[PDB]
Amino acid sequence: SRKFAAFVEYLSNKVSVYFIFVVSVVLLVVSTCFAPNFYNILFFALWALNLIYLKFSFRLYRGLAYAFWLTLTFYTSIVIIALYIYQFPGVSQWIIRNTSLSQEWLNAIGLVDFRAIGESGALFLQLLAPIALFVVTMLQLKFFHGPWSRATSPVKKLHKLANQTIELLWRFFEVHISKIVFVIIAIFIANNINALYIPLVILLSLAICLPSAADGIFSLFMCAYLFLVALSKMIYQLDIVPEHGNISMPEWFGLKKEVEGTEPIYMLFGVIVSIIALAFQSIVIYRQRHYRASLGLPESMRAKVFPDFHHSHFDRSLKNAIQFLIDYGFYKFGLEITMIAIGIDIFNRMDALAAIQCF
Repeated sequence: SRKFAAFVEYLSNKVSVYFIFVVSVVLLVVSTCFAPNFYNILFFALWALNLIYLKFSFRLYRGLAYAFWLTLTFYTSIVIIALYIYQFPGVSQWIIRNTSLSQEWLNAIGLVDFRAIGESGALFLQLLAPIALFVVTMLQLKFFHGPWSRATSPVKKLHKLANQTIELLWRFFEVHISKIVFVIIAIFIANNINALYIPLVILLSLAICLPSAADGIFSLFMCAYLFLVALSKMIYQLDIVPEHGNISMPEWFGLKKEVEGTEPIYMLFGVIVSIIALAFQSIVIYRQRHYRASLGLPESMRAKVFPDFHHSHFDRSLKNAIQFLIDYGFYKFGLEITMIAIGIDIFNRMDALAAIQCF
């Protein structure tokens, strides 16, 4: 009884504070897993813009969250009405008679009559998912937008160990999430050696060359470029666009026309994964700053992973040795580890760049 009330309250608060991730992921699903339609493109663009604005400053994102949610729900309602009223024989005939909009443009923008196509399940998704986003938004508004704003305004042994593990994991994240996001972005962009991401390699190299310092502005520009490249791929997959002999312009430039019917998420999976990784990096930064401010911990504590443990106390037990590793192992053996990286790279290359790296 009392425990049931405890779970009710705790999970209600947790849902109210975590439902932003749920709405973001469901909007990503409805804006990447259906089709390259112009309203879908603007859904995805608004989602990426929201994530970028969050990455800019949590203060501004929190201040403008309410207006963003109203704009999102209003526009998704409007597009739902437009799509529903278009899905008709008579009304579509009236639209093609008066609006004088060509069939290919009218399909590319998104308003295409599936009754002529006959694919009913696609229409069921085309309705459910947008009104799914609508009900999710209205369930965010007037329900948790208050409690979430209040939260962001500034088995007992099992519970204690759970809290400790969460704290240590989030410290590990606040210290190595930049490395993790750089790793995933570079793995993707190595899987795609096209010409369209050359600014992204240049800007990622600039970010890694001088990270931490000068805030995370370079992360902002690279997230913006990821949004721009994903938008460009969306436009190219959309039908309005018109278009040494082994490779042609688009596939060398990476902005190629995929097979029709393929889901846009498939050939932009890595792009959205990198976007989510950048957002996760930003929210880790913001939440760790919030927790350290609530506990009165300055930015100096962010350098260490185990602040209560000093590297001179590693020899008392093996757990202290593991903590010393995780904390300052690189700080002590950076030269050795970087020569390890040099050797592995040379073993992976055997070439002229390997020769200069060998020098």
